Amino acid sequence: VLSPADKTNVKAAWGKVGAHAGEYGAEALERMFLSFPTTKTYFPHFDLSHGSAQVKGHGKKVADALTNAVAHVDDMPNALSALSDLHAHKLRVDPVNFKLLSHCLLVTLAAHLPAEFTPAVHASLDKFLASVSTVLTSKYR
Amino acid sequence: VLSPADKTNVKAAWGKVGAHAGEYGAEALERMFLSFPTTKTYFPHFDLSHGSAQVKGHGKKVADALTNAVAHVDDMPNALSALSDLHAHKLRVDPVNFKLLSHCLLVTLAAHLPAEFTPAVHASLDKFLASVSTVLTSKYR
Amino acid sequence: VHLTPEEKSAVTALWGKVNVDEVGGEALGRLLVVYPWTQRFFESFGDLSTPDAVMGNPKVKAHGKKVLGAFSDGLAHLDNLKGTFATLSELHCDKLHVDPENFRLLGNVLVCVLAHHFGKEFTPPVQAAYQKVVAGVANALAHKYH
Amino acid sequence: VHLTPEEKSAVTALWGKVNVDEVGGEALGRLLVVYPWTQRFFESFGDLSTPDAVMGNPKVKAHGKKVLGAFSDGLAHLDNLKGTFATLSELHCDKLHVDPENFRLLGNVLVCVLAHHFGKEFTPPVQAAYQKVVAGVANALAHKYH
Ligand code: HEM
Ligand code: HEM
Ligand code: HEM
Ligand code: HEM
Repeated sequence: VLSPADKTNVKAAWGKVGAHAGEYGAEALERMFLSFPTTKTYFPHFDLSHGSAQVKGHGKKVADALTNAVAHVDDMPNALSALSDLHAHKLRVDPVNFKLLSHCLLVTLAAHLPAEFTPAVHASLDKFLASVSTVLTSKYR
Repeated sequence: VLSPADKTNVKAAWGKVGAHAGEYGAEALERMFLSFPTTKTYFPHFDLSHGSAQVKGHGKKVADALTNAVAHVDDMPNALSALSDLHAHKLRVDPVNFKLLSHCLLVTLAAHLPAEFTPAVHASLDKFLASVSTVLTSKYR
Repeated sequence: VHLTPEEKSAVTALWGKVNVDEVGGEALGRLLVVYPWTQRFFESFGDLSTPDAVMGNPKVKAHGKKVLGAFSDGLAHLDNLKGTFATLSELHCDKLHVDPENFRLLGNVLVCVLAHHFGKEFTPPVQAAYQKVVAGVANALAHKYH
Repeated sequence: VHLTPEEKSAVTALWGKVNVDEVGGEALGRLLVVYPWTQRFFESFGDLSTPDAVMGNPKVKAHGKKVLGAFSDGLAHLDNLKGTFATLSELHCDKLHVDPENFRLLGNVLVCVLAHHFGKEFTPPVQAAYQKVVAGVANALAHKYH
C-alpha cells in the first residue's frame, strides 16, 4: 500500500545513497549468488568472480531501476511494465527469487548506512521492495 | 490484476452457486479445520462438530463477503477495508492461513460444479481469491 | 507417516477407482495453466500458449502418467517415504533446480482434480487424509537439499 | 552441518566480538516491528504500539538475551544441531503453535543486525556462512512437526 510516511522514509534513505547506488547494487547481487547458489541458474553466460565487470555493470542496471521506481512511486505498474514482460513472460523467473534479492538489498543498506537503518526505515524499505516485486511478477497472478 | 476474462469467468461460476453459496461456505470451513488443525486456534469458543450451527452460520458470513467482493470487484480495498482492520490489526492472523482457506474454497467448488471447473475457470478464481487475501492482510505490507 | 487405520484404507479405497490415464495428465496440465512460471521447466514439450494447447498436448499427458506412477508408488511405501523418492529428489534438486515450494503446489492441484472426479465421494475426512499423503510426498523430494 | 574450516572459525570469529546484551534484544525487537503479526504471541510483554515502545521494552530485550543464548548454544553444537533444540522444538511447536515460516524470518533479521554493527567486517563470504547456521537453527526447531 505504502502509506505517506513509507514513501517518505524511502526517499530519504535512498537519497542518502546517491553515487553509491551503483556500488551497493553489485554488492547486493554478489551477496545473493553466494548465499543462495540456486539463483546462478538464471545467469549462465556470466562471469561471477569478485571483480567481474558483468556483475559490476549489471549491478548498476538494477540500481538505476530501483531509483526510477522510487521516483515514479505513485505509479509503478506503468514505469516497470517493460521489465514485467521480460522477467515474467520471457524469462519466467520463480517468484521466490525476488524474495532473496530483497533480503540481500537490505543487508547491504544496513552495512553502509547504519545511521539510517532504523526499525522505522527498515520496515518501509521492505514494504517498498515488496510492491516492486509484485509488479514484476504481475503476469503470474 | 484480474484481466477482463478473469473477472468474467469469476461472475459466471460464482453465479452458478446462488443459494448454495452459504452451504459451500460452511463446507470450505469444515474442510480447513480438519486438514490443517493448526487453524482451529483462532476459533476457541467455537463448537466444531459436523452439524455445528456456529460453523454452519459463520459459513454463510464468509460466503456473503465473497459475493459482495465479487460485486465490487473493480474496487475491493474499499469494500473490504472493514474486515482488514479486524483480521489484520485486531486479530492479527498469520498470512499463510489465508492460503489454506483459498485452497479448500476451490476443493469445494470442484466437487459441486464439475461442469464449471475448467482449467480456465480454475485459474481465474485462484487469481481472484489471491487478491482478496492481499486486501485482507493489507496492513502487514 | 501418520495415517490411522481408516485413513490408511480410505486413501487406498479411492485410489483404485482412479482412471490412471486421465488424472495424471490433468493434474500436470492445470499446474502449468494456474501457475505460469512452471512452464519454464517444460520448454521441450512445445506449445503451451493457450489453456487448450496445454490440455491437448500428448507429451504433457504422457509425462503426467509418469507422475501419478510416483504417487501410486510412494502410496504403497508410506513407512519409508523419505527414501523412495531419494533419486527423484537428487534429480529435481541439483539436476533441474526446482524450488521446493513448487512441490507443494502440484500436491494441492492433485487434490483439486481428485475432488473433481469423485464429486461427492471426496469428503472432508478424505481430503484431510490425502492432504497428509501429499505433504509427505513433497517433504520427501526436498530432503535432498536440507 | 556443512561449515568448512574457515567458515567454521570465521563464524565463531565475529561471535566473540558480539555485545551479548544488545543484539539479542535488537533482533527480537525489529522482528515485531517489521512483521506485525508476530506480536500476537507476546501480548504479556505490554505496550508494543510504536516502534519506540518495542525497542524500549525491558521484557523484550530481557527475553531477547535468552534467544541469543540459544544461538551461542547451538553454534557450539553444529554436529547435533537437530537435537540440541529438541525441547524448544516441542515448545514452540505444540505448546505455542508457531508456524515454522516464522523461524526463517527471525533468522534473517539476526543477519541484518550482525551486518549492522560489524559494518564492513561483515563480508559476503561471512554472510554466506552465517546464512547456513541460521538455516540449520531454524530447520531444527521445525523438526518436531515433520
Ligand atoms: C529487485 C528486483 C529486480 C529488479 C529491479 C530487476 C531489474 C533488472 C534489470 C534492470 C534488468 C534489465 C536489463 C536489460 O534491460 O537488459 C534485469 C535483467 C535480468 N534480471 Fe533482474 N531484476 C530484479 C530481480 C531479478 C531476480 C530475482 C532475478 C532472478 C534471480 C533476475 C534475473 C534477471 C536476468 C537473468 C536478467 C537478464 C540479464 C541479461 O542476460 O542481460 N532479476 N533485471
Ligand atoms: C477468504 C478470506 C476470508 C474472508 C472473506 C473472511 C471473512 C470473515 C467475515 C465476514 C468475518 C466477519 C464476521 C463479523 O462481522 O463479526 C470473519 C471473522 C473472522 N475470521 Fe475470517 N475471513 C477470511 C479468512 C480468515 C482466515 C484465514 C482466518 C484464520 C484462520 C479467519 C479467522 C476469522 C475469525 C477468528 C473471525 C472472528 C469470528 C468471531 O469471533 O466472531 N478468517 N471472517
Ligand atoms: C510431488 C511432485 C512431483 C513428482 C512426484 C514428480 C515426478 C516426476 C517424475 C517421475 C519424473 C520423471 C523421471 C524419470 O522418468 O526418470 C519427473 C521429471 C521432471 N519433473 Fe516432475 N515431479 C514432481 C514435481 C515437479 C515440479 C513441481 C516440477 C517443477 C515445475 C517438476 C519438474 C520436472 C522436470 C522438468 C522433469 C524433467 C522432465 C523431462 O524432461 O522428462 N516436477 N517428475
Ligand atoms: C531460531 C529462532 C528462535 C529461537 C532460538 C527461540 C528461542 C526461544 C527461547 C530460548 C525461549 C525461552 C524458553 C525458556 O526460557 O524456557 C523462547 C520462548 C518463546 N518464543 Fe522464541 N525462539 C525462536 C523463534 C520464535 C518465533 C519466530 C516465535 C514466534 C513469533 C517465538 C515465540 C516464542 C514465545 C511466545 C515464547 C514464550 C515466551 C515467554 O512467554 O516466556 N520464538 N524462544
